[PDB]
Amino acid sequence: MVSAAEVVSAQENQTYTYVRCWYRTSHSKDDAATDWKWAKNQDGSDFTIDGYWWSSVSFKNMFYTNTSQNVIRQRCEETLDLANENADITFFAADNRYSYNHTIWSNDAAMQPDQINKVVALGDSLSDTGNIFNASQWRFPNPNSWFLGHFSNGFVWTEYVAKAKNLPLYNWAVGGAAGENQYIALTGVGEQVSSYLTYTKLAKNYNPANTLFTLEFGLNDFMNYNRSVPEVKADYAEALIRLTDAGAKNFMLMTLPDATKAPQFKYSTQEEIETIRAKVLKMNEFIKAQAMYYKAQGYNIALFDTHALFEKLTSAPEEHGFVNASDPCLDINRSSSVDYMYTHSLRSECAASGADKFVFWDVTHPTTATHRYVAEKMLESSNNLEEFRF
Ligand SMILES: CC/C=C\C/C=C\C/C=C\C/C=C\C/C=C\C/C=C\CCC(=O)O
Repeated sequence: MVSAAEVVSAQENQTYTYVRCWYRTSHSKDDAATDWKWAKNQDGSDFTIDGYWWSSVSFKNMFYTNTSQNVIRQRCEETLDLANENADITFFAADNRYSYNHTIWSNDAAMQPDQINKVVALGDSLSDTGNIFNASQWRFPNPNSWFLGHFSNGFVWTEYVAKAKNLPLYNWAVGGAAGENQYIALTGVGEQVSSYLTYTKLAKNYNPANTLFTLEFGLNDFMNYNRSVPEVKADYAEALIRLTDAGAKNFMLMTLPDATKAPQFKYSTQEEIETIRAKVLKMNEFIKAQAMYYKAQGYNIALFDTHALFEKLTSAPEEHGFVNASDPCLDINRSSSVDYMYTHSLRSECAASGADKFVFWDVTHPTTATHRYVAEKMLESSNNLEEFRF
């Protein structure tokens, strides 16, 4: 994807950069608003990281450093000095106030034990941690009502999984239900796989066998692009073929929840609902066949039935720690992509119960309590990832 000559030239172009530490301003997960501060050292001087920059034709610049994610995290926690359990700290590389949020890749050591040491996420808005946020010039999704480019009031399921295992998370996921395709073109799983393959050729001592891959895709295609079941099946199979041929060995796979149970479908016709629900059911049977196909070949596959979990969550939310599974927490009573540009109050029922008792944050996307509940159910069912080496 990148020539040997291009790789050394980029890696030898050594420099330094600063770290932007982001945090939730409120102690409540009902308030999505965030702010940032520059990372500092305990003596009060600016915290810098050494390394090199690289971007493909896409021009999403990634900073590659030898400094670990744990060290950078610790610097942010110490700089911010918040006694907020909901601070939900995230960090990025940035030369100054004009710079956007660049992901920092912590390069592995040549001496690497045979165990997972990072999570790589592919998919849609159910996994996106901010890939549309820089392109939108930090205006979409509106950072007062959506948590720093996450289509939720906080962390998504991949972030809870990565945190539970104390691993860094590198995100290639990006959705379409919110009109994301008006800000970045190349959002298909195929383009995400190509991007991942391109950026990891610039990483040092990269062993794909030590990556835990998460993949969830198909709802964007069925809901927003009216794609046929065979073409989504073919893309899903192609992503796994491409990844396994590129040394991937560890996967967290999942069935698609019935998206028609989301609040936005209150405004859809029954014919539209029945078409989407039926496509989800055939895709789920193919996802199970694919998980079994790779499992039979000796790959480490964890398959979670999110569909069956979601059916239980919506039929009896009271049994799963929720009061409402039908309505958004935000006071959004239509399905209009322009609503992602504005600040919204919480509807009375959600203001009263708190966002952690609502399944949905907006008309499409689940709350961070739902994301954590899924992440915890995934970790339990796979016995804190029993077939994976940590
Ligand atoms: C594939 C699901 C696996 C993990 C994601 C974690 C939690 C999801 C939990 C419950 C289901 C919630 C909502 C279903 C409704 C809509 C999905 C939303 C967006 C997908 C399409 C897009 O981003 O364009």
